[PDB]
Amino acid sequence: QGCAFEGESCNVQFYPCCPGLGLTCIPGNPDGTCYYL
Repeated sequence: QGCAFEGESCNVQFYPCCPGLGLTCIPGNPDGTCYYL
């Protein structure tokens, strides 16, 4: 797996979130959480 799904943590340094569906990393500096917008 490359990108993270909703509910887990995502690192904007090596492991980003899965785009296309509408997910974002919060805070994402450097670690974040994948949530739906």
